[PDB]
Amino acid sequence: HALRREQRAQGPATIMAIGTATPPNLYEQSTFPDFYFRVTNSDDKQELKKKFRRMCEKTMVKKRYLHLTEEILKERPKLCSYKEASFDDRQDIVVEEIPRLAKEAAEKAIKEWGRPKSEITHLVFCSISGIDMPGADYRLATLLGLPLTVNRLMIYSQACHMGAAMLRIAKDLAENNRGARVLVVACEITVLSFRGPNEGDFEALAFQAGFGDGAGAVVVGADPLEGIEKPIYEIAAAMQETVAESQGAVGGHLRAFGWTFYFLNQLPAIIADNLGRSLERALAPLGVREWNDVFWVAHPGNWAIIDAIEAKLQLSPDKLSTARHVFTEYGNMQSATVYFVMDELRKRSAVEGRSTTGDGLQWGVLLGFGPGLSIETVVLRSMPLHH
Amino acid sequence: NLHALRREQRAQGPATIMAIGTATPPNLYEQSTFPDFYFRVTNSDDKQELKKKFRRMCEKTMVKKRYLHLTEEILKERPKLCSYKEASFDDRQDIVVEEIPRLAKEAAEKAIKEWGRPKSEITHLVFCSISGIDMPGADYRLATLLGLPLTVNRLMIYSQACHMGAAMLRIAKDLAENNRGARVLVVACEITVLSFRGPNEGDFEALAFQAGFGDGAGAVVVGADPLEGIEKPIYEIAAAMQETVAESQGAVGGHLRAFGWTFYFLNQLPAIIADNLGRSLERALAPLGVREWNDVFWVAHPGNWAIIDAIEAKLQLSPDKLSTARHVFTEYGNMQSATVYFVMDELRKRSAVEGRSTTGDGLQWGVLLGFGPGLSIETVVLRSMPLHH
Repeated sequence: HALRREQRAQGPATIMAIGTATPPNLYEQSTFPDFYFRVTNSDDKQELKKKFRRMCEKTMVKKRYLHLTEEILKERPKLCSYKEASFDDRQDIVVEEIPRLAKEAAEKAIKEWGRPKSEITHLVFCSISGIDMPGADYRLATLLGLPLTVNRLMIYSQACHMGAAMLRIAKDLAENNRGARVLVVACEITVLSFRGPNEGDFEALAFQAGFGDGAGAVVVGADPLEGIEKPIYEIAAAMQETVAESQGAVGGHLRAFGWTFYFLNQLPAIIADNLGRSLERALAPLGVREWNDVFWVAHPGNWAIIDAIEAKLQLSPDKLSTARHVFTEYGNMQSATVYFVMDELRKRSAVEGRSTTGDGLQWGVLLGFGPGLSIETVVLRSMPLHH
Repeated sequence: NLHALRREQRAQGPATIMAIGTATPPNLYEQSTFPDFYFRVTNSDDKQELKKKFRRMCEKTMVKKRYLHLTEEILKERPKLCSYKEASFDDRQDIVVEEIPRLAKEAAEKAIKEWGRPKSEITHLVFCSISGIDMPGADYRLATLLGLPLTVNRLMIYSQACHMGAAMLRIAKDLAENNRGARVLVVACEITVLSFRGPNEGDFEALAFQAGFGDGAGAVVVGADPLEGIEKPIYEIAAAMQETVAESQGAVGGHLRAFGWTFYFLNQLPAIIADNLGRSLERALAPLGVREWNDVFWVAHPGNWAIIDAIEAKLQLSPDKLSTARHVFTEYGNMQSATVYFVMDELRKRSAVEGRSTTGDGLQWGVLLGFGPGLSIETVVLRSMPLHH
């Protein structure tokens, strides 16, 4: 009780710095149909290819970054098989690369933060990929040269919503421990889900057109040091809820051939139509009355999803413009994406001369969604911009 | 403003463990006759000098009993499961995705029944397993089978090894402490379907995991600010921390491949664990000014007989201190992250039956210990609670 009051922080969790990274291989969406069909030896599937081209154009993605190259596909051709065993080839890659790519985003965040690594007390790290013991948390802590006493937590194989969920965890770690400085990191590399095309599974090609790679990192803490730590946002509330009877709406299976993902065509409608209950619970206490009263850091998912959310909530096009930019310029980087959107929102706020880091509004929602259906709402307070 | 609201949101006291339930699969595997069954069913009867090496292993493990989801009939339906290093992942995944959540349901139901409050009052779920990876997760499946509210904040932690049972306490501590009214369902479930396989002579390590490892689940409910007269704390979480021993990633670990999980270890793993406890125990027990290691009680993840022996021998603990770890490891084997919950359950049960003054065998402070790959040391400090008889 007396111990309890002393060992705990006083104020809200704060996002103090944001870093992002991608692999160095640019893949342009306009020539991706050509690369994909040539290197998976599928040039005799011209009708499927032409269909692939149309799908690519409609994804509205311009570029993605992938760790995978033609070199890697020639050296381990089982990565190309659509349903033969290829798990070992995939594991060899992700167990190594998931921590390396994470490091890039972590370093950049830690640099903006401007404090000694020795002052990090916790690391919370998520990825779909790179399962091994010890795990990717261990490897990442080690690459960065974190102190050995750092509390590490790895969250494997949760999908797109995990980015937001990490904020939910970081909130409690930062707030309940005086002095805690949490390194939060999302990294995804599509090597476990990449595969050649199948003429009887045209829809599943949506994951070959839509997913890219990337890592996002932040430093979260309560009680910012005056004149040394400048908060970008305050986490005011963070929560999750599950949509009844929507397990079949989106998800996947980890099998001998790697990850396969599935979705229903109505997934945009399903997400859009079930957001209102969540956001109500999160924002009514603040007395906001219009969805356009708050700023939005949305995980895109895909263009249809952004669309259906924009239509259902009646959002002016500025609200999700940041989700759209990031998605068009990088694709869906699963759990990482929302950090890119975050980063893009606070930079634009500064460049466009806005009063806050949330585009001039006080309150925001950071939104993640994934298999469940799972909705992660994280309520942000913006911080003043002094131009 | 948000300093104001901050005060309204947060809890007041320490996180407390409020209930503990445990469960196993229905299938009894006696260790005296396990070599028989394990050679019969893996079609390895036409080998005989290995058969005697293994009976000798099973004898030295000190395990009497384990419970496995696996049966002979399942191995008949899915022969690849008995293969040494052939691809078997699909079969293994078919079972774990389905069964991990079902076994965790049982432990959780038990905890919730001891607790005796409605499921609607559960606000978080933290759930770990080596196994059962699907999207949505095992966490989603358990939530649904239990009928938890849709608004429950879930967290699944896959594929961390044995120390994860203790690490969850470290997380639930912060969830319970930072939220007024938070009630956190903490569950651990392990089923060795992914690791079970037949023998190879050029491999001793694998052989140990066919002998030492068992199935089971544990569940506790964690909350701060207990409702007076309704919630009865068994322990208070005072502190929880993690430490990694330098240059020891090779001491114990594992790999997830198309043949399932493979686990390695160095023979000196007992020495390694015991020689590196002092640092953790200092940062943990010095604030309380503890004189002798024998002054606190111990809820230690057993791991194996040698490990228990190394710890007792290094900290000069009297036999009573780890006798609960020994009992669980003897009657259940090593259930990875779940084991420590069976150990906690044992200590508090005996404490009651034997007439003790507290839930920690009569003592005030105690340490709960997890270890696994890293090397990772999980240290949770427990304050026991009075036993009114």
